Amino acid sequence: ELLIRKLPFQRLVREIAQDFKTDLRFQSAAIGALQEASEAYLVGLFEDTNLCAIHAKRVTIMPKDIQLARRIRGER
Amino acid sequence: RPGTVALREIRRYQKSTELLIRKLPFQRLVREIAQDFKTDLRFQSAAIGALQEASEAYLVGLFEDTNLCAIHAKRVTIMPKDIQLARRIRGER
Amino acid sequence: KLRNETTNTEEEKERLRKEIQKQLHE
Amino acid sequence: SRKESYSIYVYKVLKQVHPDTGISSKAMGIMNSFVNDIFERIAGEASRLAHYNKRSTITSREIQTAVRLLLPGELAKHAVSEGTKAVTKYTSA
Amino acid sequence: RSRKESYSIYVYKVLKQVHPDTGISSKAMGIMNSFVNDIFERIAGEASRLAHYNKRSTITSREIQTAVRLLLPGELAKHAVSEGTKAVTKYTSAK
Amino acid sequence: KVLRDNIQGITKPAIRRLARRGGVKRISGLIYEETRGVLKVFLENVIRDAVTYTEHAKRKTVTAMDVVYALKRQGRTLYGFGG
Amino acid sequence: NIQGITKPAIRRLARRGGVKRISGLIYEETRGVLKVFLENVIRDAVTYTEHAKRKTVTAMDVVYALKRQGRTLYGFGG
Amino acid sequence: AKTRSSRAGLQFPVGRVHRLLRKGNYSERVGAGAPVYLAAVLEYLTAEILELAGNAARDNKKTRIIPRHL
Amino acid sequence: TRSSRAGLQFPVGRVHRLLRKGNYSERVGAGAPVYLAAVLEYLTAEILELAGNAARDNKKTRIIPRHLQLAIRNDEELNKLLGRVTIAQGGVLPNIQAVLLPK
Amino acid sequence: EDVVAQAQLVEFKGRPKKLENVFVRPAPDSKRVTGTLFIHQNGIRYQSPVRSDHRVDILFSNIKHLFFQPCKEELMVIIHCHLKTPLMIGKKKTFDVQFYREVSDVTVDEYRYGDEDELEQEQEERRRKALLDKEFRRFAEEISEASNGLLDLETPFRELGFTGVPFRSSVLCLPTRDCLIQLIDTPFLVVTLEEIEVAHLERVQFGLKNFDLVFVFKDFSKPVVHINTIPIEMLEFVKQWLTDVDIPYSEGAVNLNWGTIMKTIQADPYEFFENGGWSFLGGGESDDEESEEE
Repeated sequence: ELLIRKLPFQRLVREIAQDFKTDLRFQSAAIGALQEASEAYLVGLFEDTNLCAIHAKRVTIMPKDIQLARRIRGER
Repeated sequence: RPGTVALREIRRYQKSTELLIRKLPFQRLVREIAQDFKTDLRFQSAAIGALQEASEAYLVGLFEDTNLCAIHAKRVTIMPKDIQLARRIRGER
Repeated sequence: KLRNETTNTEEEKERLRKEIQKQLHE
Repeated sequence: SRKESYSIYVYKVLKQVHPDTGISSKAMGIMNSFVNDIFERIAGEASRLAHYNKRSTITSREIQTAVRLLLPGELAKHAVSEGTKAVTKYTSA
Repeated sequence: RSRKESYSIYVYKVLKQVHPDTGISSKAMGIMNSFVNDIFERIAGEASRLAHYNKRSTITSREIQTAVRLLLPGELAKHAVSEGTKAVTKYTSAK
Repeated sequence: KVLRDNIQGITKPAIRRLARRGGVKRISGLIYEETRGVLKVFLENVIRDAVTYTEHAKRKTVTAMDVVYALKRQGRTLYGFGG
Repeated sequence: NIQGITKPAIRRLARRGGVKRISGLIYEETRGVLKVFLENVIRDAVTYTEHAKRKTVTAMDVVYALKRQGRTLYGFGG
Repeated sequence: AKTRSSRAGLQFPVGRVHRLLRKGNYSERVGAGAPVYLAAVLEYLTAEILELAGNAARDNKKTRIIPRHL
Repeated sequence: TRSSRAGLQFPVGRVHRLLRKGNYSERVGAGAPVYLAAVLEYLTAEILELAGNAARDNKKTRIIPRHLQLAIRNDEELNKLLGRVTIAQGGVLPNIQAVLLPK
Repeated sequence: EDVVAQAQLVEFKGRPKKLENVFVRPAPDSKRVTGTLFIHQNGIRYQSPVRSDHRVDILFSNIKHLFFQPCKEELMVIIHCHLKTPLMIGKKKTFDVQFYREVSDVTVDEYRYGDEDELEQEQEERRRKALLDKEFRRFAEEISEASNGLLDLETPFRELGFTGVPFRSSVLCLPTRDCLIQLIDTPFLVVTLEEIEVAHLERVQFGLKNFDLVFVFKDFSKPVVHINTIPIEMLEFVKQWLTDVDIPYSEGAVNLNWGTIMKTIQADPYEFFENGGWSFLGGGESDDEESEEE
């Protein structure tokens, strides 16, 4: 089951969409797919961050581990 | 001191573009590998050249990621665990 | 051999794997 | 509107494989997406091969070598065997 | 003999249009030809996918423009769309 | 009505739950903001494409297939919502 | 023929990659990684060649095999 | 055996795959055994997946396959 | 020619023929090849501009693959565009990490 | 408090069998020094040449498991003793005492250089590895013989090995006849298969690349052992291997709080088995058709 609350996520998506074209409508399944993709992406990113943090002989994940993960993935 | 010639070599090799593997060993390796899929195969010299360029570019990118991992762990020596971690994070292993 | 009869054979060995696991829990 | 999906075929295959098992609607949506995706991959790669070789027809050889490229070892072997068997028996019949 | 086509003369003309006192090696001309072919293939594949999504039999300038927008980054896409629109209007105004 | 600063709707316990599903045992306090920024940059990249598709179909509603194509373009193929 | 990738060559590749210090197992690790990469690429190339009904591996097969992996290469006729 | 699926001993639709290959803008011409081969491969792969999905649903004492088991 | 009518140097007929023979669509409109040729010409002009700058920076009057690699990897938008391509004889950018520098 | 006073090692009255140039882990002193390992009547003695006071005596009665790990893809050959009762070596209490010798040798004489010299060095390294493996294997067999059948010599099955994280590094875990081991890196892993009550596979869910493996012991006072970040490609192999060893397993999408669970089980072990015991680990026992499709 999805971990981010559905209505705050809807509001976030609408707020972000408000820049590219004013007053857009969204299907419900569109928001559901966006939430599934976002949570899958974040879980993979937390997996890589955990791997880096363990590599550093730690157990706490820190922002530099995220930065290293996004660098190695090739993310900008 | 140890590491001065290392930096001289780093500067020298990030400047040049010439292939760092000898041609005949790479050709022999390619033929050895290819012989396990089909006997009596021929290779254009440009195919071997392209393979060598791609392999060196791949290995240099991998060594850059490995160096990043090693520096992340607060070290200077790259280790096999660094390579394995980089290849896992890329999504290769 | 064709694959469907091997996956049936492999999965019947996997039913024995599950049966062993059930015997181990009991 | 008559929308097309592979749902009945997945039911047929499931009953062939697991007579006493059922599929949810969402799992059928996933299976339909998977089938469409694989069809798109294979047809695109077959077209790419046909254009690479200056051909204007997709024959079973292009599909076979596409399967060889896409699938891993055992999967490729079994799927090639299955496809050749089916094509042979369709030709014979 | 084998009369195979390339973009070398056009790349050379463009170079002399931007940089008059600068030449180009043959290996770089090969790389530029490969680059042009690659970008063509990307744009045409995106245009085809868009046409098939929208159930159309035709690749027009709208598909090309939106594929450019999808593919290139912001400023680059903006300048490219500007250039394309300029050229299309100049070609259409005359005949 | 305009939406203003709704990024804080990704609460701290939500990020903690996402980390626990990711296997993270101890989490630094700067992570939550880091993650929030990352997520923003992700969604802005996906939505800009979905909207590009929606606008090209001369439509005014963002459909699920637009999102599916936007994800597919990034190698983010999603099964379950069509395809 | 995998011994032909000598230790100095791996050192040179690491120096162009900016590596300052190198362990002793890095050489075997790199040989394994290179072998895996080359195995995949040559397998794809030979698939292309067999499909084209040839006995010689051309540069086009290598270029298409790299495009298949996502390692697009410029300057070889692509 | 009227349907082309029957003549090939398949469950997937040969005719629909043929129509999609033709009305899909892939190549000027299409063979006669390419749809058959592709349908065979697709059916084999779906059977391959459904076997393991059934195994996983049976390991969880469930009769219905859900996205979790896939 | 159709290149002259649009004030272009790239070919319109060749691009139309490649679009026609590439199995892209049943029919191809007449405004697509002009637009696409203009885009390709703009992108090659940008590439050649930066590569000529890079070659003059090295005091050379002829562009080699090294200057193409430097121009690509030095421009943020191009380097994001050509993020997966490797250039034969392009080399790498000079980059030494902060912690490896001597003391 | 947990250091059982051991009997005194009885020296062999003749010429003892010996293995020279060996390192010991844990080291009795901060300085790494090569020593000699001696076989005696009721145990083995490690003795440093630099100081007589850095002797390590290990009785055969106190060895639980004796492993030999050859130098094939590793740079070191090993003789590992896992102990029943922990020993004080220097300042450290340890259940594990490892004897090892690194073959890692620098060979290039940095006259000519060319492909013949490198191939000769690689051949000389292979000959040195094979000689050291033969020497250490023979000496480990001589330890097993000297024990009068109290100690079996175990060798790891490399082909059945899988990668995982029991501590802080990714390591190759190797099955043996009776144990799951990792001996290359410190801290060492030695899991006796007979002491396992149940195995739990955590984070087995669609879309994850890696799962975790948890071993619960028959002695509930012993802490559970985690092997984290196992590749999902090895899941079906690990399930098969656990079945072939008669270890029950369960799978779950979530990581459990074993530190709370084991305290509840320790508080009343009888009530735990009365209810159903380990059955609660099998996700949810709904025992009903989902019938999600309408």
